Amino acid sequence: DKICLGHHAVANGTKVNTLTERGVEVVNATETVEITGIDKVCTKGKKAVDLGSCGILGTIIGPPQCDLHLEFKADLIIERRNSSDICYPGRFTNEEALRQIIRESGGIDKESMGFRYSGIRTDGATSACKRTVSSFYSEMKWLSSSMNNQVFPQLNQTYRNTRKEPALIVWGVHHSSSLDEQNKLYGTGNKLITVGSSKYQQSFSPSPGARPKVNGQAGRIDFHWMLLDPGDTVTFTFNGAFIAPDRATFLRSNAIEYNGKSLGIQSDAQIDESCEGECFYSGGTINSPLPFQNIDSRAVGKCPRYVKQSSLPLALGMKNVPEKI
Amino acid sequence: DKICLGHHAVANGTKVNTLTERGVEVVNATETVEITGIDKVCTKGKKAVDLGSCGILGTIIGPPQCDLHLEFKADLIIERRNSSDICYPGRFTNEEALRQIIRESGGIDKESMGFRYSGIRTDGATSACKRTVSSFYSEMKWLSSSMNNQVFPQLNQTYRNTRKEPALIVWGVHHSSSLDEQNKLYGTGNKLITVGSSKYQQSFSPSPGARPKVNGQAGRIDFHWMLLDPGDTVTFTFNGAFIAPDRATFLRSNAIEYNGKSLGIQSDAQIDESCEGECFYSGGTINSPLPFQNIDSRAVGKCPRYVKQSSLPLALGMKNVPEKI
Amino acid sequence: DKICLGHHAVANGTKVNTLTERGVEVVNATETVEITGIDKVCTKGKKAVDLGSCGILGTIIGPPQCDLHLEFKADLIIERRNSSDICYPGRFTNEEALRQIIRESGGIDKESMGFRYSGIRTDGATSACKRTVSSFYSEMKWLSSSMNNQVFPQLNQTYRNTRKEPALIVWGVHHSSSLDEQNKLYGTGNKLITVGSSKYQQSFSPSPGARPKVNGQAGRIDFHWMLLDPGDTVTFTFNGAFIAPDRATFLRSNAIEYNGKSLGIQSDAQIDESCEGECFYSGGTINSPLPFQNIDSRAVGKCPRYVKQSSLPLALGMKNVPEKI
Amino acid sequence: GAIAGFIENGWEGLIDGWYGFRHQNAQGQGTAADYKSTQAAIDQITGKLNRLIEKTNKQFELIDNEFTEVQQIGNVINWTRDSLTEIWSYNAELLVAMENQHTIDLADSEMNKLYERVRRQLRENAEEDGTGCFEIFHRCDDQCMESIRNNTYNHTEYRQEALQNRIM
Amino acid sequence: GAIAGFIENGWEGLIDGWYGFRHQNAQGQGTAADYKSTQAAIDQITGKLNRLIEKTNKQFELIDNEFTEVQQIGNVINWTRDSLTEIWSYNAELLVAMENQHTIDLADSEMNKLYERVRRQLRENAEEDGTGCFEIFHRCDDQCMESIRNNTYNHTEYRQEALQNRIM
Amino acid sequence: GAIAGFIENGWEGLIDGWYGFRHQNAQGQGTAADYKSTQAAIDQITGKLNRLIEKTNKQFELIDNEFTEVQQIGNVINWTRDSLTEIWSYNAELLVAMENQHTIDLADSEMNKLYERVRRQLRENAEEDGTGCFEIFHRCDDQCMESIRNNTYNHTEYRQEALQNRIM
Ligand SMILES: CC(=O)N[C@H]1[C@H]([C@H](O)[C@H](O)CO)O[C@@](O[C@@H]2[C@@H](O)[C@H](O)O[C@H](CO)[C@@H]2O)(C(=O)O)C[C@@H]1O
Ligand SMILES: CC(=O)N[C@H]1[C@H]([C@H](O)[C@H](O)CO)O[C@@](O[C@@H]2[C@@H](O)[C@H](O)O[C@H](CO)[C@@H]2O)(C(=O)O)C[C@@H]1O
Ligand SMILES: CC(=O)N[C@H]1[C@H]([C@H](O)[C@H](O)CO)O[C@@](O[C@@H]2[C@@H](O)[C@H](O)O[C@H](CO)[C@@H]2O)(C(=O)O)C[C@@H]1O
Ligand SMILES: *[C@@H]1O[C@H](CO)[C@@H](O[C@@H]2O[C@H](CO)[C@@H](O)[C@H](O)[C@H]2NC(C)=O)[C@H](O)[C@H]1NC(C)=O
Ligand SMILES: *[C@@H]1O[C@H](CO)[C@@H](O[C@@H]2O[C@H](CO)[C@@H](O)[C@H](O)[C@H]2NC(C)=O)[C@H](O)[C@H]1NC(C)=O
Ligand SMILES: *[C@@H]1O[C@H](CO)[C@@H](O[C@@H]2O[C@H](CO)[C@@H](O)[C@H](O)[C@H]2NC(C)=O)[C@H](O)[C@H]1NC(C)=O
Ligand SMILES: *[C@@H]1O[C@H](CO)[C@@H](O)[C@H](O)[C@H]1NC(C)=O
Ligand SMILES: *[C@@H]1O[C@H](CO)[C@@H](O)[C@H](O)[C@H]1NC(C)=O
Ligand SMILES: *[C@@H]1O[C@H](CO)[C@@H](O)[C@H](O)[C@H]1NC(C)=O
Repeated sequence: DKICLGHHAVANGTKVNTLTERGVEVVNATETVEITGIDKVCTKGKKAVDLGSCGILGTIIGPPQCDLHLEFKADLIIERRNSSDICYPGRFTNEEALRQIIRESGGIDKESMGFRYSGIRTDGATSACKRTVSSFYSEMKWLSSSMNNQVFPQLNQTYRNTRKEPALIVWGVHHSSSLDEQNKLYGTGNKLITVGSSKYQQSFSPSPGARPKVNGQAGRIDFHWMLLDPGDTVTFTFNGAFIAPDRATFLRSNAIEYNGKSLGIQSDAQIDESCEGECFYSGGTINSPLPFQNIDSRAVGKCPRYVKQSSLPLALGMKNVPEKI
Repeated sequence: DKICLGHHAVANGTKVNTLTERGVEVVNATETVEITGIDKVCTKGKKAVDLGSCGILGTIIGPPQCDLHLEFKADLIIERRNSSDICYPGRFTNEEALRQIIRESGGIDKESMGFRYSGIRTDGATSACKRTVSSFYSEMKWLSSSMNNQVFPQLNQTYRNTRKEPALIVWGVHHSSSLDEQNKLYGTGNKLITVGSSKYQQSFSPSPGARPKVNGQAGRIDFHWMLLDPGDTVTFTFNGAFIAPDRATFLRSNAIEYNGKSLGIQSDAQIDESCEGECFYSGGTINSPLPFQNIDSRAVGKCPRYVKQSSLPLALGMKNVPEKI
Repeated sequence: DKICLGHHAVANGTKVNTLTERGVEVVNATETVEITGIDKVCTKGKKAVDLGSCGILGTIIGPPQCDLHLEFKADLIIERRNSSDICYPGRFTNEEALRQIIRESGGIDKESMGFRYSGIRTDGATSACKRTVSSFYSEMKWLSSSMNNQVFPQLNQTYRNTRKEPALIVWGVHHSSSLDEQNKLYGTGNKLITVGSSKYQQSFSPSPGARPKVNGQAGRIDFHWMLLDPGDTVTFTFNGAFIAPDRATFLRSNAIEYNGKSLGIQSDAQIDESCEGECFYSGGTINSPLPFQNIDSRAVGKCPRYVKQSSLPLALGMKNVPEKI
Repeated sequence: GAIAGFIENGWEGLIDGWYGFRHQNAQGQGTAADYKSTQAAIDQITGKLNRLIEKTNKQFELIDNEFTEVQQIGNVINWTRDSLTEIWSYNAELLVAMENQHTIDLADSEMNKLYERVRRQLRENAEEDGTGCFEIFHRCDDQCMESIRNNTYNHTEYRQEALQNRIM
Repeated sequence: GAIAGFIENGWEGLIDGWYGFRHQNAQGQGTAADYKSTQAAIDQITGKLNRLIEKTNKQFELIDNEFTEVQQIGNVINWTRDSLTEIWSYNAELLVAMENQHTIDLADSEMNKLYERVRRQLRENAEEDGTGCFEIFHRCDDQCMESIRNNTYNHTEYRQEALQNRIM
Repeated sequence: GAIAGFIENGWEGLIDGWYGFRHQNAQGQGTAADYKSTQAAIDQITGKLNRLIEKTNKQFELIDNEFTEVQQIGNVINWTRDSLTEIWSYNAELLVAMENQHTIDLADSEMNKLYERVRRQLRENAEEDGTGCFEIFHRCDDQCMESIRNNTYNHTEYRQEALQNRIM
């Protein structure tokens, strides 16, 4: 007698949207926008370093809080909020661009720049860099007269980049608390530092004066840097106010000292080495099957696309047509 | 005998475009791109202020032309072209970012910062700020020696933000016409202003000298500002060249002194309180049913999307197939 | 007995992609992404100038290497890599914005600014600008005392833009190698240059000192410019260190001295006047039928859209269904 | 004097409906709009325009200034604003073309829906003439046409008559 | 007690297939899923979601800073990031709507594919009833139904019987 | 030795047309391209490629420099240019996929258009065989085939012969 053709249905289906229409009911659907993150940085199978209190620029010059990261090796570099790049007050020139460099280095290697000295005080210290006792940047030397109010010598230092990787070279300029204090440490006269590369040439004079007291000190130390091509010499020339480099920084993704290319994330979250993750934000990790996320615009790494919507339901079966009596 | 099925047609229809083809004729169509604006700012049901000649930064310091807007309350703030933020020549530091603040405040409230003085001239005036007679910024005090060539005292002023909203605090630095004129007004010596917050600390010295004559004056006054968190003190310290604040500015969208969040538009058009509008540009208002506009890229508010095309015809009925003989 | 309907097929067809599916085999297809460029700048039917060694800013002031381009007329302007805008070491203020101007001028016209002099040396030269003998910028005059260590006069120069097109006016400030050498050339005293327009007013003082030796010279010359509206006067006032303009530059797309609007490209490639092209990059020319290119993100002119993909195959015939036994 | 359906022709004289029937029998000719299938087309097309707004409207403020310009930063803002404009112009144009293809196709679908409805309603009592029309092989008066139109035609009532007219 | 196909109704009781046959003959009623045409629908829909990732996923790094902000440059970065977000939000939403239209339409197509298959298989031995069903004009037992289902029905075996039931 | 239409198969031997007829009668076999419905497919596909240019081509100039770089501003220009590239790459790829779906579908439509044309032309003189072919129930010589091909077949001439072959 008779044969019918047909398709399945269910009692309640889920509403999706099409180009034409809104709220079409289908048999099956799945979400496409991830709203839920993993509140941990997931480092499983990655080499990670939590810098904790150590600001990342600190791993180059070496304040007390960065003592465990002077040479470090990492695929994933985690910066924290309360972190500080310095002890003795002052800041880096063109900092934000030096960070982005260290963040994607894979870690930094350190080597001694060879400098020796004569008839100078090179062991200058500060209650601002305290270890067991007043100390100073582990990778820098503070250079003073060796006798108070003695005038400081005119000196030249050269260092030549031997390695096939470009070198990070940092130096500082000390800004005394007043014109009196500069005289005490470097003597009277005109103070001039000049730094010369084959691409770089700048000169610096201290600007002494009463600044607000930070970390107990009214003086400042300002750091500057340059990238030194292989086979190139940097020339240091100075008669005072000079914070000199004792080691040069070499990136590890330029070399078994090698460790290719890192991602630097900024996060407030505990590390978890048990979960796997490729995309990170300040709350932790996004690890989802879904193509989009609503969690954070500023996620970094291998990430779902950020979208304003918290839901975009995708159909996985046909339009649901309920059965009739 | 016979039955036909069919659809309507019209004699001439309008051409639209599809993905596949260009110039398909349909029965009915509508434009989607708005090309015609309303040459008025439409403020119906909104609280608007036309600042006219008053530049918006002027509502903080208070030149003669801003006298009616020192405290004002607005959802919609209209800036004009010929407007000026000052009378006595000079400019604001980081101005463009102070404007965007006042533009979205909902209006500003003013309160007295409490400062009193001793053995100073505080009533300094200028032919540049004329009211009935030579005058000065209604919210500022010009501080001079009280006797010509007398040296100006070293003074400290503190003000503490009491309110739960952050405070706008403005101050100025006077730059005399020559080194002679500075001596007349503040006396000889080194002139230094220092301003101290818990997040802010800057210091300013006058730079005296012969500038071009603007508004009849070769001197300058430069204004600076900061935002003061609740329960924080600003510290004023100075021995001359100081234009002091007499009132602090508080935003109204941070408080019935309250008036949430404003839109600041720049427009050449008369106000009309009879039409309604949400999107504005320099020629007036865009109020359209249409999803796109071709009028101005730089429209602000709740706006149709700007597009390069002046026409994108949408079909509202079927492909038009003319009847055959 | 029987009739069938059918469509063609071929033995092997090419795989394309649809929205739904990947690798659908069709009968015919064409590439849409251009991967192959023309390694020449194709100027057929265009007026082109290869500046070669002449940096484009040099066509205004006129070092030896720009001698053939002081007045030039071009639809297409080609800059080269090793090019230099100057001979005597120093740089332009706000350079990148002066380049973009000359690049789209259609060429520059030159006219004498009328200046004459009295009791000065105006024929200053330099081993840095060598022609037959030590020379100087062809469009500038170096102004010195006329007797060593004589103090230099206080002088005023006015030039009024007569033409209906805005004028390019360049001037320089000489920075002597030391305070001694400034004294030799301009005499002792305070050195001040002031430049005054109706929109522009700036002043410049030399900053003398030992800089590194470039092109054999430790001094510097720094050039500055302004755009002068028709009927406006520039006012030069100076008592030394002044590199003065001898000719003003007028753009040709503002005028048969006329030549509308140019495109400035930067390219490493030989010129070929036999091929036609509208889109250029550093490797030459893109001239393709295709709507997209994978060659270079930074192409300029009338260009295919750059895309990351090296292939997006377009179908030009139907889905290929091979015949069955 | 002859009548043809949609397969060749649109009807300039159908002025109170989008879709409709035209017939022929002893009584003479007639045309009638169809309300249900006209309204279903209209329903899918009203709400366009509003949907173009939902999808493409936004809220923003000033980032550059017209009465006092902010030049290095401003030359990139101008360039980025212009770039975003080209993207949104491509998008709007694509959206309208897409919406237009959908209107034209949905209208074709309601015409075919309705013809397929009538075809399966006449069963074996009628034959397709190729022009969007059915030749009916029984005698079909004005109150039988309405029967076909309002979907209450009982094809059995007329089957044997139709088959003696169809076969012989 | 009566049975109807897809043209009106979906079947809440078809629980081991997407598409299927329901029948009626002397033996009684029956329902059977269809594996091939169910699997072909499932195949086109698995691999969605993965295709949304291919098309919209990316690799990037930090350009602004959260623990120490970089303000003139940062007010434009915020504005450009927000602008790109609106573009990608419009795109994602459009992509899902497009994918959803394609799922719904492809499912309709496998149902019509299958009905057209059976229609052309029964030839002249059956007639469409309008609800997605064929009235069969010969005696069709359970092992003849399976014949229609597994695509081995020989319409010739039953043709003369059908035509004496159809015409008279 | 047997012939089948499009429902299973494409024809590797149809080399002067996109669409076509293949036949069978006492005279023997034959194949003929169809000009009108081939050209209509070709017309909709030429003009692609040009339409991809209209929709996606532009005019721009230099904003950064290669021979002397402009770094804070340049690190954002690089980032914004890269971001716009991803948008345009998503767009181009989507546009080609869309165009490709439309080519494949329009070709299917001209094949179905043409089969539906022939079906409604043969009326009751022929029956669908399921493979894209019609079994014709009268004697149909080479000059009658051309009649069906050039759309001048008068189904009435052959109706009674067909019906005595169809029913008995
Ligand atoms: C190398 C050296 O002399 N280091 C000093 C250091 C410097 O003298 C000074 O910071 C230059 O800015 O100052 C140290 O602290 C001292 C304080 O204890 C003191 O009470 O004030 C001093 C100046 O008046 C000086 O600040 C320091 O850094 O802690 C002592 C250190 O030996
Ligand atoms: C507070 C005070 O002394 N105000 C003066 C003001 C200042 O002396 C001066 O602007 C500092 O820049 O100058 C006033 O105008 C004067 C002119 O009338 C005059 O012809 O030149 C004076 C200096 O030589 C001074 O500019 C003014 O602002 O109008 C007078 C005012 O009392
Ligand atoms: C106008 C003039 O005097 N030009 C000098 C020029 C300037 O004196 C100097 O460059 C200012 O920066 O210098 C010229 O070269 C000289 C060298 O030959 C010399 O060995 O050192 C001089 C200063 O000690 C001076 O540099 C030059 O530009 O070549 C000579 C020229 O006449
Ligand atoms: C119906 O859709 C659901 C998705 O909502 C599919 O189920 C997922 O199936 C995979 C493995 O098949 C599991 O990893 C997921 O966890 C399931 N998702 C959830 C949240 O349950 C299911 O396969 C689909 N089935 C049909 C027949 O459509
Ligand atoms: C045909 O299209 C027009 C739009 O061009 C529709 O008319 C608009 O109708 C609304 C109210 O229905 C009015 O507010 C508008 O002003 C009309 N537009 C204009 C400019 O006239 C009309 O509804 C459509 N009718 C049909 C049957 O398609
Ligand atoms: C098949 O597609 C090809 C494109 O691959 C078409 O051939 C191009 O044809 C134009 C002129 O017709 C020539 O300028 C091109 O050089 C050809 N392209 C190449 C690379 O060969 C051809 O027209 C299409 N033919 C059919 C019937 O589809
Ligand atoms: C169709 O017509 C026949 C004539 O007997 C009748 O019995 C039947 O109820 C009618 N209605 C339907 C829907 O079959
Ligand atoms: C159909 O049935 C007839 C009955 O004779 C038979 O000869 C034939 O082989 C069957 N199969 C096909 C596919 O025709
Ligand atoms: C069809 O054939 C019949 C045979 O009499 C004829 O009268 C008629 O004119 C033919 N043409 C058409 C289009 O009906």
